[PDB]
Amino acid sequence: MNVGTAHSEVNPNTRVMNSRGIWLSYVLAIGLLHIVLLSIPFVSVPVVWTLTNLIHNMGMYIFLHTVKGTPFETPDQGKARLLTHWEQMDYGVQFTASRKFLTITPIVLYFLTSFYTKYDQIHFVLNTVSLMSVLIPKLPQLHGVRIFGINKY
Amino acid sequence: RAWKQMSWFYYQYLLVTALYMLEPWERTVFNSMLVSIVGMALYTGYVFMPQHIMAILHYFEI
Amino acid sequence: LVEMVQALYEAPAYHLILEGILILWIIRLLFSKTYKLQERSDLT
Amino acid sequence: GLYKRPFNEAFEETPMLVAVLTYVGYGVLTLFGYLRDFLRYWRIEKCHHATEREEQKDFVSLYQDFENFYTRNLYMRIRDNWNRPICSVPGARVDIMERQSHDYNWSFKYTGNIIKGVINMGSYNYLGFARNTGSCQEAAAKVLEEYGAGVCSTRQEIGNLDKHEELEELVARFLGVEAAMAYGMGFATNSMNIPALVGKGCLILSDELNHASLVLGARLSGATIRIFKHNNMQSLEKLLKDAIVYGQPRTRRPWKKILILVEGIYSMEGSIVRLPEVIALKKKYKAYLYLDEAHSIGALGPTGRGVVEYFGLDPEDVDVMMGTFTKSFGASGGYIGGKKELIDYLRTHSHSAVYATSLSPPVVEQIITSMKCIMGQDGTSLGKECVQQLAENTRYFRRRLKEMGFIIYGNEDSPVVPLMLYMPAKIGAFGREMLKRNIGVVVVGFPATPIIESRARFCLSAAHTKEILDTALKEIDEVGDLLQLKYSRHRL
Repeated sequence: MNVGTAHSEVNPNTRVMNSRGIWLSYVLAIGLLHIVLLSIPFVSVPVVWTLTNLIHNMGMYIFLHTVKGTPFETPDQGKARLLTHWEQMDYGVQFTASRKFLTITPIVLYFLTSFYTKYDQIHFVLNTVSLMSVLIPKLPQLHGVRIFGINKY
Repeated sequence: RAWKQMSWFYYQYLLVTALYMLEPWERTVFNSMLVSIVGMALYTGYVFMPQHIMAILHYFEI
Repeated sequence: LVEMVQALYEAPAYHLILEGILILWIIRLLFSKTYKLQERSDLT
Repeated sequence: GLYKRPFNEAFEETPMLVAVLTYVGYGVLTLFGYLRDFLRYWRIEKCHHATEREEQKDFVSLYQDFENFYTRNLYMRIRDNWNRPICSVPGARVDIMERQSHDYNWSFKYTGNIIKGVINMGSYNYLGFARNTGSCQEAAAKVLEEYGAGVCSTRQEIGNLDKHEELEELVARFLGVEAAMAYGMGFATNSMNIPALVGKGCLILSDELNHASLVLGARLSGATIRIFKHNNMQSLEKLLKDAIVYGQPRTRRPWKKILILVEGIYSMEGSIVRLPEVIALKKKYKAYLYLDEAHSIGALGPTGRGVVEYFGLDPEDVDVMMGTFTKSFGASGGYIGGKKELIDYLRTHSHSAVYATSLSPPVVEQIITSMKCIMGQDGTSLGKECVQQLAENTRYFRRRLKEMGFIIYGNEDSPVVPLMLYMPAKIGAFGREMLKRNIGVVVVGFPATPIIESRARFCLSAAHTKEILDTALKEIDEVGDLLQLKYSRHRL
């Protein structure tokens, strides 16, 4: 419904990651993706793990660092009309439990997929490129800056 | 009796998965994808994993 | 644990160095107790 | 501050499995919404909506598409639970015009039949003054015959009448404060009087769940706004200490003023403000108090005077007491009560006093008659029976629903009962099922609330008899069995 009916906060999008059971749901979604990837018959284990890493990282990048704004009308007159979700999170507070969790989890996934890929160099470079693509925007310095003016408006 | 119970369980499935508010073709798409994934998983589990769970199911049936 | 140690020893040097610096980064985030707000204002 | 009576409230936490399933449902809805947006963009499926005129195709687009996402994909699916028209007085039973949609709620067609005798749990008449036959109706009819309907000028201009002065003095007597002023809209009261009191250089401490009118009034003024947690006295005290100690943000200077905006009863949450603690804190830290009393001016109190009587406090302690006649008295309008100097400054420097048309004569007559009946000027036994029946109904309904296994928010005294649904599909399911059984309820979803709690609000009334409550309770029990809405672990 309309924003402000049961809560005075102008931008609810900044609290969705601080809710109850959201972290458990995130981990369960990763696990379900891994299971449905293992379900494929003709794909080997290291390929499955690198696909898990790549798909999770791509989806995370798309949702956190690509889509900007809010999916609903907001009564602060579009203050966050250009900010992405990672920038909207917690009203710009750079370190928080949710931000720490979201930054840590791809690194743990990278460690697991490096162990299960037997440290192959091709998988190493693929997973490292993906991990950098996810971890670079999380830097506090890289806040509100668009390289070469891409996705600015 | 049992048909009513199964219809109730399907209703609960619709409520939980939010399929209740979708249109029929969206329900068809979601159900087809779900059954395809379950069938593929069963095929993989039978082909590769040993039938130890099948032995447990047979023991439970007996 | 011994098998894990052997598997780690099977890894190249640069990969292990990258994993170590990543672990150090994780420690830095975990112990980054300062909650900076990312703002800057000056008088007129 | 100390309480003369126990202060009981309960906000049970969400079960973890319920939260996980809620997130599953929201994710499914978001994915299918993205799919539908993709289909509509490529014209694969014809769009059933209005578009800009052909002569303005080269203009910048009026709206942003993404802002309408939840409107196109979530709100439109369950759109039929809202905006239900009625063709009768909003009493204990209401008549609802029936409508159907053939394109999934994108357009509604009106059938000739009319649903009759729907038990009303959505209207706001707490004391049951919404009647088409009575003494108030006759007084309003006489004043309509004499004065006409509506005034065509402003209070500072020729538009000030004697009825308005009578209403203001009667309101001042009813509240117990020295003086009061009356306006023609509850929203406008806040939006047009908060900017007058404070300005640039002052601080406003606003609760987490304030109404949109209070927030808009605070934004219109140039003051600084800081928000504390709902009914968290520790957070309020911490904010007060930090504000007094550290001064203004950029150029550290003492604050010109500190104003605390609070409400009597919070409608959606169902809780009552901890007034003794707020009063003690404002006395200790020298702050001013603005008390929105729209939902409690008739519901609460032994004689229905509001929260200040409910806690047995002194009305002179609250700097500004605002209120609304819409909820309890059955007529539109609003008021602000306080000391004489405040009322004079408001009469001189209020936006609605200078630029806005004043109240209507039949409305003020209805308010006067209702409030005289409440305070017992007519001498009839009515006016106390209403309050007693409202209290009994609230206690009975809340106890019966809590012992059925449901999760309920708020105090045991508030006549507003938020039942908890927790899932997006169960919102529409509950609305449709309850309408199918002749009960009218109000359901609130995600963007209005936090994500995990979506709810249904029951508004009790003094006009609800015992048989009506029993029928509603048995239907609610049946629906809760059907939809598995009994999440409570403590009692079931």
